[PDB]
Amino acid sequence: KSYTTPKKNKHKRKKVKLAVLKYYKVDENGKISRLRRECPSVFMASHFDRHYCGKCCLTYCFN
RNA sequence: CGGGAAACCAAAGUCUUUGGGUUCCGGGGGGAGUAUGGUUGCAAAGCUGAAACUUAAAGGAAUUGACGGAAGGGCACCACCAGGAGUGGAGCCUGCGGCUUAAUUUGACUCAACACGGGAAACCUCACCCGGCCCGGACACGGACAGGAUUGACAGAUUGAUAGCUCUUUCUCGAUUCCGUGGGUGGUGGUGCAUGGCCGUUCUUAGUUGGUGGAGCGAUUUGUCUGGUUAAUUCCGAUAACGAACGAGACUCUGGCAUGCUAACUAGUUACGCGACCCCCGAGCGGUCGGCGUCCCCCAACUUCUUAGAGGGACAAGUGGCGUUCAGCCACCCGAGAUUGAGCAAUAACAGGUCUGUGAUGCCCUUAGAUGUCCGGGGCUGCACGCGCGCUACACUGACUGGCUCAGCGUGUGCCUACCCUACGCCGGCAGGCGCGGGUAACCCGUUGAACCCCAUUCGUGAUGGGGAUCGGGGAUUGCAAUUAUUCCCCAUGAACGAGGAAUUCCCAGUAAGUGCGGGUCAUAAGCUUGCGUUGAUUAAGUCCCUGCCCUUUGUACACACCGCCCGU
Repeated sequence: KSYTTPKKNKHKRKKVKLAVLKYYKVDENGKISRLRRECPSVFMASHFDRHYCGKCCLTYCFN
């Protein structure tokens, strides 16, 4: 069992959508512009070099 | 008569209902019959004789226990005698302390610990030491709750691991998350000296209470005994006790044997029909005979063996001795001659073990840098040592090799869960492997065709081939992982040990003792333990000599009770 004081941390990588962050662009009515790669089926954009989803979980790794 | 604390007393009586006359003398215990003073004494010493201080009890009689190197009866191989096999001595496997280590986790200490916690731990179990995830933190009190919290997932460094642990941030369950206060659920964390329950032991002997009655003021006592008798406070008796309950015994299971009974293709059948099949396989030309490793349907005969239901049977009954001639004992034809072995088990207890079996639990510890849980690798097994249960031998009644033939309890597959028992054919020396055909079982394993033992060869008193430790190389198995070698096989090294000091345990009949086989632990499996069967004695029919036990009589300055108390430089 874990008996020792030194772990140096243990916490959650807290996530927020409370911040101001645009996922599409502010265009005229009837036309929406996508800043990053997002699918109709909606979060597949590059993280830093890979793609992964929450509702689909299809890992893109060479495109 | 009557006194007295009572043991006792014709005085220790005539004592609160006290007064016959008179002498000496004591006021809690110790310091003390000490110091000093007086006095007698040849000397030893005698007579008279304080206080300071210290202490809560000293002290008498009886009552129950405990105890006795105290007597009287009696029982027990956790006792001895007569013996047998053993331990201690040597190799080793497991438990203990000490040493050691991050940790080598802990309980247990004469029987009543030390092969015990089914404690044979690779992980797991793991409670120990080194690291890493999680909140399975109920609910409510306030916030965060609309650019709306908070899930989590490979980026790449990092970590040990491809734990988005983190760093880093991109995705969602979206108000079930998230932060402080309140309540800790949780815990193999501490106290078995707070407990429950369950066990062990005192204690495997025969002992234990109360109702009414009698005695003592009383604690207590009698009933529970003078005596004989039995395994037994089991009886007959005796009797200021009577009538009853517990323990014993009685009861349950087990072994015996019942040529009688209802029964059996999942048992025997086995006797038979010889309904067939086979070998001249032999006396036998041959049949009948002997055999079958065989083959049958039930329209054979049943139940001796196989199984298990009711039965049945043994009860000091028959006879003879011994006895207060009651309880009973000894011997003998009969036959299971009352006799197999256990289970069960009272009164009062122990600061006997267990909080490490439990959602059984009080209190304390702790609860997020967790004493909760999960994961990784280790450790519980480490070596100058001493210990306690055990297997192996030290050999010739033996070992190596071949033939030979016989057993009984059980056990065995899909369960909240992961693998059972194994015939039979081939491959492989073997350890093992591959198709496979049975079993949830009187069905196939398995007619369980086990071992020492029975009959032959080799070895030749020699550390020899007895012995099988240690070490190297190899070959397979179960598993997420075998290295500090899980097991098993093969070659090979071939040590300690020449029957074991002081001590000490177990046993009296299919018991000791030898050999083998099941169950348990068990994915891998026993040198351990719980059971089964086979081979089969010598030495006893007794005593208190030792360690101990029950009852009675006596003794005590003991009462957490001889592991007691207690005396002086």
